[PDB]
This record gives sequence, C-alpha cells and structure tokens, in this order.
Amino acid sequence: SLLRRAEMYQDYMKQVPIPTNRGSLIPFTSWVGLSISMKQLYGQPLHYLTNVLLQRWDQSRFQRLDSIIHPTKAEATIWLVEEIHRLTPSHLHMALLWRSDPMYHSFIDPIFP
Ligand SMILES: [Cl-]
Repeated sequence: SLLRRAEMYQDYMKQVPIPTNRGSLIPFTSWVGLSISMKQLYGQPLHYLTNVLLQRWDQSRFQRLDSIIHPTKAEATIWLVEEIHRLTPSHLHMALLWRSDPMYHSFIDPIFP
C-alpha cells in the first residue's frame, strides 16, 4: 500500500527530466527558499530526499547564504543531488523511510503547488 505509493512515486520521479539550464542565477537566503524559487520558475517537483536534505542544510546553520555559496553553483548542486535521488533509490527503501517518518508527506511536493 505504502509500497505501491512509493513505487508509483519513484517510477514517476525517475523519468522527470532535469531541466537544461546553464545560465541561471537565483538569489536566495535559505536552501528551502532557493528550492521554492526553483520549483516555481522551472515548474518542477523536487524529490522527498532532496526536500529532507535541504531542510537539514538549513538546520545546520543555526550574512546572506548566497554570499557564501554563489546561487549558480547552489542551484546546480540541487539539480545534481536531485538527479541522484530521481535515478538511484529503490521504492522499497522509500517505503521503509516513509513508514518511519509520520511527517513524510510534508516533504513531498503537491501535485498542484
Ligand atoms: Cl530564498
């Protein structure tokens, strides 16, 4: 059941193309905020694992973030990690993660943002 949801989620996320954009600069002051600007400008979802990681990076800081990591590089890093999260995880692993995290749907993008 969770397993079917994981399988359908992952089968879908694995095929979503990474957008082709060299020549982008999105100023930002938190990782989660940069991710919201990316999801809105490109009209893309980011994966559960990427949303969780972005929130951890923001927690680890507790100066504008974009004066520390340039936006072009920051955005590229999110896309590269997102590609790992789309192409590599097994749905079984995702089902197991979701079974242990009652808040897990808060890190899944809505279908209609
Ligand atoms: Cl931001």
